[PDB]
Amino acid sequence: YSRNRGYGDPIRGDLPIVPDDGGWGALSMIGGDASDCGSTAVQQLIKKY
Amino acid sequence: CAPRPDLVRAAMSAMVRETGCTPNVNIREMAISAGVMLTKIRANPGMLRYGMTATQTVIYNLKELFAAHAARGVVFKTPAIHPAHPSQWKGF
Amino acid sequence: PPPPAPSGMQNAYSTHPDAYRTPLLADSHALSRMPVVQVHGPQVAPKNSHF
Amino acid sequence: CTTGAGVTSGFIDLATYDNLDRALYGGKDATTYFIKEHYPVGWFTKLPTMATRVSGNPAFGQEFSVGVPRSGDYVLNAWLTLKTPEIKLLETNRLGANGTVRWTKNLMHNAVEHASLTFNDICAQQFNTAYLDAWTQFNMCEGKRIGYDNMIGNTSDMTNPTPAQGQDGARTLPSKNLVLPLPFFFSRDCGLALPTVVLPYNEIRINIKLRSLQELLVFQNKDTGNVIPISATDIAGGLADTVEAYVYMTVGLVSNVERCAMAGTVRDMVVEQMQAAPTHIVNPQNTNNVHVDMRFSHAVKALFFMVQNVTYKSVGSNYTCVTPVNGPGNTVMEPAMSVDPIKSASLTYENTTRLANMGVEYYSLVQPWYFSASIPVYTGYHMYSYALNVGSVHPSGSTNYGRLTNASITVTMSPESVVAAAGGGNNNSGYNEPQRFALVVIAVNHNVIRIMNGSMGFPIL
Amino acid sequence: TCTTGAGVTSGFIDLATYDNLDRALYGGKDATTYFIKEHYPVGWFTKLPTM
Amino acid sequence: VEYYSLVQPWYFSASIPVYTGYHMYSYALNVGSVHPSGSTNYGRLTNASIT
Amino acid sequence: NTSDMTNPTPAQGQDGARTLPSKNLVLPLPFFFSRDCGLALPTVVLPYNEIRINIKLRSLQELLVFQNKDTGNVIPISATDIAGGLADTVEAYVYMTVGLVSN
Amino acid sequence: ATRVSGNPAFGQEFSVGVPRSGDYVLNAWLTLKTPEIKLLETNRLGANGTV
Amino acid sequence: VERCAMAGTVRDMVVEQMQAAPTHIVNPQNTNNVHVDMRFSHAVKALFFMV
Amino acid sequence: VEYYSLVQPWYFSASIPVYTGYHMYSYALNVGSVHPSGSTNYGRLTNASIT
Amino acid sequence: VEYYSLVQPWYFSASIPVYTGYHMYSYALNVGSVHPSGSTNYGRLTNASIT
Repeated sequence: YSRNRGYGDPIRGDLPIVPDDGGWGALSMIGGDASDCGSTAVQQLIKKY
Repeated sequence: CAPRPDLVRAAMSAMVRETGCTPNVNIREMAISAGVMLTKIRANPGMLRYGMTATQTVIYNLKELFAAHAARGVVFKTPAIHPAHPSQWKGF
Repeated sequence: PPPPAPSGMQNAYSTHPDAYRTPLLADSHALSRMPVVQVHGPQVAPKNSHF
Repeated sequence: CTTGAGVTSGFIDLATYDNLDRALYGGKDATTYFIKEHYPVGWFTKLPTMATRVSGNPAFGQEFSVGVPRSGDYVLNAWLTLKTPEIKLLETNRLGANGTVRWTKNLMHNAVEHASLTFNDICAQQFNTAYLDAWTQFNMCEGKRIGYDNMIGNTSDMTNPTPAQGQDGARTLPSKNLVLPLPFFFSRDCGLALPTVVLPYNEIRINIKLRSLQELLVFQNKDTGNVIPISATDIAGGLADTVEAYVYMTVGLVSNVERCAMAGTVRDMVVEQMQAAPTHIVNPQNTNNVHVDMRFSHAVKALFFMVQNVTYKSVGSNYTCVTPVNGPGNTVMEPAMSVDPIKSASLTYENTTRLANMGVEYYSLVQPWYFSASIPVYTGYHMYSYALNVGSVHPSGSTNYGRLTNASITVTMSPESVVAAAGGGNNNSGYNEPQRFALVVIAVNHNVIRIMNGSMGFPIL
Repeated sequence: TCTTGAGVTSGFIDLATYDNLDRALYGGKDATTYFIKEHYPVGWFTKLPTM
Repeated sequence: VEYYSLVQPWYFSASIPVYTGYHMYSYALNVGSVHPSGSTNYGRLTNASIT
Repeated sequence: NTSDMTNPTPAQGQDGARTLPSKNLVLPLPFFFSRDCGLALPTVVLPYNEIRINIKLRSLQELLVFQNKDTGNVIPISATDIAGGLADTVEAYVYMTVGLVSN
Repeated sequence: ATRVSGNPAFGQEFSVGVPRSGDYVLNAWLTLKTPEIKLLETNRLGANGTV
Repeated sequence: VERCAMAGTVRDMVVEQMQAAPTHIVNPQNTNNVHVDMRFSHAVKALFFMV
Repeated sequence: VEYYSLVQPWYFSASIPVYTGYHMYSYALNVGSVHPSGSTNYGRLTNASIT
Repeated sequence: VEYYSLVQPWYFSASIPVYTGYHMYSYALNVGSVHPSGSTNYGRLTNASIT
């Protein structure tokens, strides 16, 4: 169901890392990836006013 | 959320290659689901199957879902008299 | 057919193509662990070269 | 003298090559070892499960039935566990001081008979003590013999006679649970299993009848070697008719895709059953040659015939001319004059001698050595097999008795049998009392079972 | 769950425990299955001892 | 002697002798197997000896 | 377990003064290449790798059992108990079977 | 087998490398010569003691 | 921002490891000179030997 | 022994042991430095012995 | 021992020892000759032993 083992930070989602096929799982709070609606827009509002 | 009828057609071919009935398996309201879960697969590594890409993992998941549904949907026809009656398992 | 070939590595292999087995033997040093076997030495500068 | 030095002689060995080696080895299409091909198998799992009760009550002398739960794809293994009671001989026994109590030899294969498996309401298989003994003595695999002699009894504790309390040996017989695997057609091989997922119309039932505890215990006279039936007042604590017993089965589960693929189809299954001829009373005093007709239906594969000493019902699984008697060290002793009562045997197909008057040692040793996985270690157990391999589930040479009109089998007695038939034996000789013999014949045949519309059946009936 | 007898549920859990190694070892279109034995007819013959 | 007595029968045979003696050296992987296995032909081999 | 090493030996002055004999013993090594003929190590195909086997032995203290004749108490053995002293070194060798195939 | 590290001794660990020059290796065993045990009359347990 | 920037990149690090040689039993009564052969793999940086 | 005991710790370490024993020989300028210094690899080297 | 004591000096030396001991084995026809003769190099020869 998931290559990874062990859940990460519940509030900070794990970074998407593509696994390697060669060789020689939970719904996070979504606090990264430029969350426009919340978190981020505070700085824009502050610097606008 | 773009529909992908090719994936469901490939699943159909894979099922009918060995065996498959799939009564309620219409391409509608299923191609869209396949496309949206493909979108979920994309931009989210760490849960794809080893040695096979996103589309192949999608068709494999569809394989599992269709096999489970077909296995669940099995019925037995009731004959006229009885299947275990000695008059059946004999010359007649 | 004549008697078998005489010893001295003429009888260590068969002429038939399906069974040749070249008498060479692989080394036991692997590839990861390669001994330095041979090194080079320089000429020693004379002690009284300051004269 | 660690002068080990050879790395080059392999080159000479490969150099040695001629026409014979070219014919045998070599070639572009020749397969090679050190390279094993891998092929995937089906995804499945298995686990033991309890067999749900449906009727009856576990007790000695009664019969009870157990249903097969319909919760898994395949049922392929069954065994029966039973907790033996406690035996404690008292000082008030009828035999007095000269009285010992011991469990009969082969406690399992006893306390059970007419073990049947029926689908829906029609019998499909049925076996009993003679078949169990012949099978376990003929096609037994080595290494598991000690384990089996621990599961079924004969563990040198149940069969060791125990004197009364007042005597030096006051040891009581321990109450330890035993287990008997039930040999059925699906248990014969992994390839044969019951498709319970495909068979909802049929109710699979296993019927087991327990032998009465009266003849299970052996009450022996230490000095004169006499046997009398046991009673409740003989042993301490009385006799408990009820007993605790369970039936366990192993159920396997397969993947959903496999069951979906195999649903809705007709399958032909080949199974092996047994037929037991009625017992015949044999009196060697009057006549020496005894001939009995054999009546069977399907393709018989093997014939197991033995002569069982039936003087006392307490002693079981005895096929010699002299009953076992007590010996030194509180152990069962085998009297010296004890040989197989059969001297020779022959088969006749309507006044046509297929098998001449062959020696008894033939059936004893030669036939098992060539067409079985083991040779019996006990006296008796005579067999004749029409097949190359009896234990193989795959069919082999056999003759159907449906078309073959009723044949006969004739046996000849022995001087030891005819002298043990009358009494006159001295103390602890076993044949002190007159002896009686009975002939038992067991046959193993093939059969075909078909699956149609979710219900099993016999296409040949 | 409901405990007090859970064999079938345990088997279901074991079946659901599927991973890449299990996919490599088992499964597949050409993968054979147990509990089913292919039958091939043999020749018709008989045997008997002979002096 | 224990090599021939035990190790070779343990690996390339279906049984081990239960009496002292009975030494054997086998070129083939399985002595009991009727199908041919690794062997050397002595026709194209000059006189060998055992010490 | 040859019914001779497992038989207790009393002291020199007692009835049983037999000495425990020295004989070579063999133990196969259960490995994946030794499990089946079809599974064999491709040494020619693997020139890069180095294949190693490590064996750890045990002190002779636990290999000898000292038992009281009557009360049956077990005590660790001492170097003075056995004549000649316990030998730390041992003659142990490892043998392997190899095969060759055609070109 | 080519011994390369340590020496065989009780209570110690020794390492052996797998010999090369053979196309396949498929069997390995370890032999060892047991010492000789001789109980002394001066043992701790005295007469009532066995080894 | 830091973690998002540094994610999805190839990282190379240098670390330290230990190799402990097999223990050796020394008896000064027999001889006072002891030879021990070392078998290490990577670039050794230091050696620590004690009795 | 005084060489390994005192001189090497004084020049190529961060402390000198205050207990008897503890002999060390360092191929690098600094034992405790994370950054690599001069060192040799025994994989490319043949058998090495310590007396 | 008498081989190394007498036969080898008799053939590949200019003298035979007159005292007990001094065993030899020479790879060359003439040891005393300064000109090169039969010889083998141990640098590229893997470890050898004498017993």
